[PDB]
Amino acid sequence: SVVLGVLIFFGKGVLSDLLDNRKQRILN
Amino acid sequence: LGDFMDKRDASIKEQLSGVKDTSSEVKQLEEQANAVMRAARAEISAALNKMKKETQ
Repeated sequence: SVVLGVLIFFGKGVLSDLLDNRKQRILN
Repeated sequence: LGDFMDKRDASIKEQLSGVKDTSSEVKQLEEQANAVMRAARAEISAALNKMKKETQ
């Protein structure tokens, strides 16, 4: 429920953080 | 968008490829720089010496 609230928060954090590192690798 | 990403990945590959190809050109160019310098030094020492040798 809000399990999914806090979970979508931290999980899209890890997900878009990894993809942020991916595009950051494309830059760096 | 994945094909756009495919373009992006090939682009980063080609960018680092351009880095290293400029590096390969620089490696030969500095190899050439040292070749002209040191080979020039050797032939010059040899030339004034052989001048000195036969004239002596």
